[PDB]
Amino acid sequence: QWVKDPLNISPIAHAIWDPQFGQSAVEAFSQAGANYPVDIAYSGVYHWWYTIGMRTAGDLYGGALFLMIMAAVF
Amino acid sequence: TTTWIWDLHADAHDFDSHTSDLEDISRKIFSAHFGHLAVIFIWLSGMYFHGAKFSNYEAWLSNPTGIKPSAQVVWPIFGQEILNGDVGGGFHGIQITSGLFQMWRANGITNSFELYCTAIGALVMAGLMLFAGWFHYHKKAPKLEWFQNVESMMNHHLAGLLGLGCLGYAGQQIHVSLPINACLDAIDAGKPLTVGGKVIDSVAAIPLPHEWILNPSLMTDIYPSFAEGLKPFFTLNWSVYADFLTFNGGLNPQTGGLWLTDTAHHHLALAVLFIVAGHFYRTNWGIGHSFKEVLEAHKGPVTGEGHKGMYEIFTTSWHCQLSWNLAWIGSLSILVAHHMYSMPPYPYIATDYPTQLSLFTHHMWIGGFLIVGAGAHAAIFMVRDYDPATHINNLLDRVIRHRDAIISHLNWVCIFLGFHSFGLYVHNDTMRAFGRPQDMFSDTGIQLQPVFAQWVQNLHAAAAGGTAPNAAAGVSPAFGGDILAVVGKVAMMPITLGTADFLVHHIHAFTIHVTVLILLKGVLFARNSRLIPDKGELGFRFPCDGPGRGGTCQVSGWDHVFLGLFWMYNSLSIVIFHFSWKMQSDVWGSVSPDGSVSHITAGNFAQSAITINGWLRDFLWAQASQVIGSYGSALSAYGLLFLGAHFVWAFSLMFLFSGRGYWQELIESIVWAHNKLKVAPAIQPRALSITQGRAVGVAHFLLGGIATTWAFFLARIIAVG
Amino acid sequence: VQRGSKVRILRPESYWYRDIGTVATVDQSGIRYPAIVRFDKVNYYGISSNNFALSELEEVE
Amino acid sequence: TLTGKTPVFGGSTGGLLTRAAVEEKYAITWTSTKQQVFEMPTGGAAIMHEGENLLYLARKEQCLALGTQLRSKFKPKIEDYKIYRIYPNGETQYVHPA
Amino acid sequence: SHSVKIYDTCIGCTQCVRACPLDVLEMVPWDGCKAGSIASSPRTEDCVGCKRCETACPTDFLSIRVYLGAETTRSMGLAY
Amino acid sequence: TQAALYTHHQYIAGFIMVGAFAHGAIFLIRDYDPASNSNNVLDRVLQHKEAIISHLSWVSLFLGFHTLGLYVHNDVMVAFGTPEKQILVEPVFAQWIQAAHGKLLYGFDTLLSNPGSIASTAWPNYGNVWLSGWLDAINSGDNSLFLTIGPGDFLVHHAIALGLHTTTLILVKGALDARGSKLMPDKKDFGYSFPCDGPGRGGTCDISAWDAFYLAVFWMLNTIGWVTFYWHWKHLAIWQGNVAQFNESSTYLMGWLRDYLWLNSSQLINGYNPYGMNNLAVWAWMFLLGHLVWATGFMFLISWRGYWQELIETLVWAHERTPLANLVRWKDKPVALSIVQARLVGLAHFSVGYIITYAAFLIASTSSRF
Ligand code: CLA
Ligand code: CLA
Ligand code: CLA
Ligand code: CLA
Ligand SMILES: CC1=C(/C=C/C(C)=C/C=C/C(C)=C/C=C/C=C(C)/C=C/C=C(C)/C=C/C2=C(C)CCCC2(C)C)C(C)(C)CCC1
Ligand SMILES: CCCCCCCCCCCCO[C@@H]1O[C@H](CO)[C@@H](O[C@H]2O[C@H](CO)[C@@H](O)[C@H](O)[C@H]2O)[C@H](O)[C@H]1O
Ligand SMILES: CC1=C(C/C=C(\C)CCC[C@H](C)CCC[C@H](C)CCCC(C)C)C(=O)c2ccccc2C1=O
Ligand code: SF4
Ligand code: SF4
Ligand code: SF4
Repeated sequence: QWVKDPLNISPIAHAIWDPQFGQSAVEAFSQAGANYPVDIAYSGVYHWWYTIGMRTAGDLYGGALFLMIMAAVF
Repeated sequence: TTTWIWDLHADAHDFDSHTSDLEDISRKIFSAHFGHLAVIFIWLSGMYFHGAKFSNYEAWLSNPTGIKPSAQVVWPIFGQEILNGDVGGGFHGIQITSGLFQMWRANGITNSFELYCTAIGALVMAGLMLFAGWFHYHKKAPKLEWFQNVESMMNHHLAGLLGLGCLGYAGQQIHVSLPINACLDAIDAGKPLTVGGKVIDSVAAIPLPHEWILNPSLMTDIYPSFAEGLKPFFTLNWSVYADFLTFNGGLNPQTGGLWLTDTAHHHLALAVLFIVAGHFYRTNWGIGHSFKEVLEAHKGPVTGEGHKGMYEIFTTSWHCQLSWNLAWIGSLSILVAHHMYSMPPYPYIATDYPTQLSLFTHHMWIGGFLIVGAGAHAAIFMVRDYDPATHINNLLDRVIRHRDAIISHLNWVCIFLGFHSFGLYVHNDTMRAFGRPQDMFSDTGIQLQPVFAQWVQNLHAAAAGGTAPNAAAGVSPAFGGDILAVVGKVAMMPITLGTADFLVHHIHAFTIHVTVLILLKGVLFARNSRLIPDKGELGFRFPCDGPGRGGTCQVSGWDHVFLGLFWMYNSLSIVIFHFSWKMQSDVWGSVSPDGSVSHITAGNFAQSAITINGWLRDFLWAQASQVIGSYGSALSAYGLLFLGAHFVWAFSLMFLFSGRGYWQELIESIVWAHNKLKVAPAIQPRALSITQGRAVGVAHFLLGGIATTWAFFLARIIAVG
Repeated sequence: VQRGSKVRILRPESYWYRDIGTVATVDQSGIRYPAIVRFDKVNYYGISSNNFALSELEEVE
Repeated sequence: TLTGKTPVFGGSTGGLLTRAAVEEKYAITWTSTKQQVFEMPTGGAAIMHEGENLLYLARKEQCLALGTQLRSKFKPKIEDYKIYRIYPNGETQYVHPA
Repeated sequence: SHSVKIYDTCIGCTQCVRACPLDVLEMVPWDGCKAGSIASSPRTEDCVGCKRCETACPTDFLSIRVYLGAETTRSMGLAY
Repeated sequence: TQAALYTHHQYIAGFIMVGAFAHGAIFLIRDYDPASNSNNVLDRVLQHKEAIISHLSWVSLFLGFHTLGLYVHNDVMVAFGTPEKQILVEPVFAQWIQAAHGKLLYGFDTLLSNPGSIASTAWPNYGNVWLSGWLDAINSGDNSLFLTIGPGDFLVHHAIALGLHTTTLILVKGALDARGSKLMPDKKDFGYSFPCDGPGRGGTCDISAWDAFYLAVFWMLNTIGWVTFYWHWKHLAIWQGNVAQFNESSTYLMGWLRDYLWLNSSQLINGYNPYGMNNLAVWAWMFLLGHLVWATGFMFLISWRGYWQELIETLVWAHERTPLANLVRWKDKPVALSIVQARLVGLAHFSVGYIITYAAFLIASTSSRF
């Protein structure tokens, strides 16, 4: 959803799982067009992976699996 | 070397390190005490001379509720004449917060000539103090048995300095200040100006106070029992005097201050109590109690030999007396702060919010500094004047023998108090950030009501007519009652105690107990410990005993005073922050004609002072807008001093975080560049010593930290109050 | 050498490295450091007198 | 193995700990000509006796600090103090003056 | 334990032996200086590392040097 | 994201730069051979080491006396109500470099802003294909490519030069005195990291080369602090459409306190309040956590060891004398932290509290309005 509109969609870093949240903190962190609590990414990995050609979550998933076997190689 | 330059100023007033014998120090101490009284009299003369020549005091006397007290005028140089702000009365100067004006009006002073002769009169008691310290030292010095005559000193200071001062001020109150203030409270109101020819109409039309003395007919139209004279005093038919000696018991609704007829009966009842107390001690005329005999009588089963040795050290050690007298003057100066905000004793001082905040804060800081000095000179006593033969199985011997029980229990109660006071604040920060306000410690969540303090408040609000029957009102409106308002502003209202007051009171209990822990560990371990068995041989003030035994940095009694000064600073910063927020949120503010109080920060203490975020946002961020926005105005000196004190506090961290072995080696590369060329000195430059670098570091930390709060408090309360 | 000559010191651990000093006394006993040299300025703990071997020393005076 | 009177002392909290029972101990013996008052190295005043004295302390530094007090703080001076290191088996090694 | 080293520049002034609060040091006849005595360190296993000996040494640089080594119960100054 | 990425890589570069000097000093103690390296370039920098350190000391003192003096003078002018008496030096050398790279705002018209200069035409080959795209981007007033700089940018570059030179001065003097000085001539015998050499010879607290690492991390964090404060405030002024607020307030230090620190704290510290919370509540909570960690470091830096060792001795006594708890015995004897360790622990709390305070403030002040 971010590559369709990179100017007004905020990137998502990961989901939040904090059982100590109250219910108004769940709604306060359910942001960036998500219905679960998220962190807005500020590392720039969306802008970097979009420029170098990745477009789908399946693109990043095969990249994630490849760095795991590469780490197992090292 | 340059080390001797600082040791000359550091070893200046350490008189018992100059000379051994006890009688010659006592003459230097007695003479220097005259020299300090003269320094006070020169300072006190400057407050009256600047009160008489550089102020708006009579203009303030005409309009006390709408003119700001000012007594400093700034010369027009460099653009700095902008600090002469318009304080009202056609006067351009610096608004003062010392409360000199409200004290002089309670003294019956009405014009600038009575302030001028008091300035000159203080200036000649400065010279007579400087003569009496020269006469009693350089010519005719006293002797040690006169110095050690503590039964006569306690008689002559109870019935004397305290008795004849409380009685002599009751004479000044009844014959001089009670008429003029009953006169000034009439001219302040529209009616009645009762009565006479002259009736009275001007402030200058009030008679000069020797005419109340010369003419007893002037004294009788206000207080009718002055025609009865001095005669029912000697018959003990005393209820006829209930016109200028009242027990009204509260605040005057006209001025906001204490009833000046109550203060005259206060100083009179203490004069009898002090003079009766001054006939307690046995002297040349046979009868009385003796210090030593009443000390050895109190000797019970739990406590060994009891109070043996207590007479010997309190008559042979100047440091034992100085440590104990600093503990009580500092504790009194703190008690002065609590009793002067809540029972405001001067006319139009209670609605002068820049004065009430400044006087609480000043006497808090003086009290905390002197209590730290009590622990300093108690540790000096243990190093220098403590004697093992004086203390065998007495109270001083037995506290040393269970000092590991005392310190480790004080250690535990400090960790308990820090967890169960500060941890409640960060529990509240976390619950509020979580969106769980029902899980907070608050008045609307999990309540921590101060029920013992609320019960004591109920007894003091139901005292008038009950357990104090002959008193009209309660002792202060702060304990309960209705809102007392001078012209537009609250003087004093009930100060409610909820969950936010429970939390901050246990913060105060925590930060005082840690300061006690640092200073009591410094006293009980000054001579030796399990780490340093000969610590008393190394002195009171030494940096360490080397990097061995793991490292023994800051083991001395001096270094516990050094660490105790930071924790005193931490303790009293929260005390004056508690005062400044609670008064602005729940007490001070403007009164409507309908009778509802609009407080300065609008009641936000109960819901914001329970988190650290609320103290940061609603107290520290919100109220600092007056000091950072003051540039280009009359309060711009507070804006510059806010930044300059931030600088000095940060500058201290260079000394506190570093050590001199770095700085001595950097100076080696500087003296090479000085020897390579030119002027390089003969007095060879050194880094500061380890102790001095700690002393320099704690001095700039305390100066930069306190002056930051000073510029923040004064710029806030002058603009908004 | 002769008592009273000005003396330059050429060892690194000394405070008075390449400093000019005044000799107080010399003894012919056979000890490792026979030359008492006084100095105009104190070291880091106030000595101004250190014994030196003449195998370490330079003089111009 | 060592004789001497224990000084008159009510006890304190600064004395021996578990280390004295399981690792190592120290004793200082000295002979005095007067029944006088001395300061304990662990804090507090005690009464030394005429004749042989015996005091058990935790560290060697506490014993040597007492011996420095026995030298410099009394008229006449007390030089004859002996310091022993006591092991838990009972072996008592004379360590000062070595 | 700590390492206490006495160097050949010792003048035999015995001030380091008087300064030691743990009785680590003693004087040995040496005939390598005018005093004929040199400092020695037999009981270095009792040395705490306080460096009071180095403070008392009047030679420039110090004839006695303390090297803080492996920590024991004795060298850490522990009464427990 | 642009604010976070700059501050991330500048603080990491500051930590890496200080560690370059740290291991340069460890080399001089452990691995350096004055027999092999005999009168080479590395032997020679140690021989005039009092000239390098004293010249770093003069540049640090010259910059600090005149950068702070210019800021305080401007502060007194604005506070007295006369903001035209303040000293505003234009950075004419770096404006000339911008004009020399193709910026037309200052009107110097040298090479690459001169259309007929030798460097712009690239005469014998004319292979200047980049030049049209470069001058299009450098004259667009909407990117961060060679921003307009004024008198507020002059003073803060000289504050940065002060921080670069002082941090180098601590690190160089730590490296060059690592083998010895006059206070401690045999310093290489004691290693890279040791507490002190005792209170003798005047006192030798923080004499090791590790201790000059320790002091320089403070000056590094202050330097990257001044760098990233200036980057953030200049960019926050541009992004808010008010570049004049930086140009008016950055010449005196109250403008930095009020219009940058105080003004942009508003949405951060309202991440939770008595009326509720929003998504900035995690940054508000981290902001206060960073103030707490930073201040906890002051305890390890100001209070030193022998206070704490004597305090732990009463706690060891209390455990052994407490029934039901003296059944539980420690394996390791509780002692206070060492002299070196609490300098490290105090620096670690100071540094962690430094980073996460600013990171919470940088992200929450930028993402609240953007
Ligand atoms: C009745 C009060 C009283 C008296 C008579 C004394 C007297 C003494 N004190 Mg004590 N003491 C006191 C209160 C008092 N003190 C308090 C309140 C504290 C806590 C701070 C202490 C803590 C203390 C310590 C830790 C020590 C003493 C020592 C001494 C002795 C030597 C002082 C000296 O020569 O320094 C000379 C005076 C100075 C060097 C003045 C320095 C003032 C500094 C720089 C702060 C100035 C700030 C100033 C107010 C702000 C203006 C800033 C502006 C100028 C820019 C002397 C017996 C020393 C001692 O050895 O006793 C045997 C010692 O080590 N005192
Ligand atoms: C209980 C003690 C006490 C109290 C509460 C007061 C209260 C007052 N005094 Mg008074 N006075 C007193 C004793 C006291 N006085 C003494 C000991 C002297 C010096 C001899 C004076 C000399 C004096 C002068 C010259 C003036 C005042 C003024 C005032 C009024 C305002 C300033 C003030 O002092 O704040 C309140 C002070 C405190 C809360 C601290 C009390 C400090 C004393 C030393 C404690 C005494 C110990 C205690 C009584 C012993 C316990 C006895 C027994 C029950 C065990 C206020 C009503 C001023 C005024 O304008 O009146 C309207 C004024 O100009 N007083
Ligand atoms: C904000 C900074 C800070 C903090 C947190 C501390 C904390 C402490 N100081 Mg220190 N101190 C400080 C600044 C600080 N100080 C500075 C700047 C100096 C230099 C002068 C000192 C010098 C000093 C001295 C001289 C002494 C202390 C003592 C203490 C302890 C007091 C006892 C207590 O309340 O335990 C409870 C602990 C706290 C209240 C800290 C907050 C803990 C929170 C609420 C708990 C949350 C974490 C929890 C355990 C969950 C685990 C998290 C994770 C590990 C999973 C406490 C640990 C004293 C002491 O040791 O007395 C026993 C003592 O004598 N300090
Ligand atoms: C804001 C706090 C602060 C300030 C102002 C300083 C300032 C300085 N540091 Mg320090 N430093 C600090 C915090 C601070 N440090 C901290 C927290 C640490 C970690 C412990 C260090 C660790 C450190 C190291 C390791 C070194 C420095 C050095 C320096 C000097 C750098 C040279 C320079 O810029 O000269 C300009 C001078 C200034 C900026 C200070 C003067 C301020 C004004 C001009 C004084 C005006 C006089 C004043 C009005 C008179 C007083 C009034 C009255 C009481 C008499 C400078 C004095 C270095 C050094 O000394 O090299 C030569 C050095 O090597 N610092
Ligand atoms: C202490 C020590 C050490 C360390 C060192 C270090 C750490 C240093 C660093 C240093 C550094 C870190 C340096 C840097 C430098 C840089 C530079 C110097 C650069 C250059 C540049 C240039 C020259 C450029 C120019 C240009 C421009 C600007 C534009 C374009 C064109 C050109 C390219 C021309 C060691 C290891 C040896 C060891 C021993 C001791
Ligand atoms: C150094 C001081 C020592 C501080 C020690 C602090 C320990 C922790 C405090 C909790 C102990 C008392 O806590 C007590 O609990 C009850 C039950 O939640 C609170 O009750 C509160 O929450 C309950 C939820 O069920 C509500 O129904 C109730 O209306 C509300 O008042 C009390 O207001 C509080 O007084
Ligand atoms: C900075 C610093 C120094 C260096 C500071 C020093 C050496 C103080 C010296 C500064 C003064 C102001 C130098 C002034 C010299 C003359 C008095 C000036 C003569 C001219 C007058 C007329 C003004 C230490 O010595 C030190 C020691 C221990 C722990 C921390 C530190 C520490 O942090
Ligand atoms: S080592 Fe130093 S103190 Fe000891 S005998 Fe030699 S010179 Fe004297
Ligand atoms: S370091 Fe301390 S214990 Fe060790 S020899 Fe020196 S003085 Fe004795
Ligand atoms: S660091 Fe300083 S105070 Fe601590 S033991 Fe070493 S010399 Fe002493």
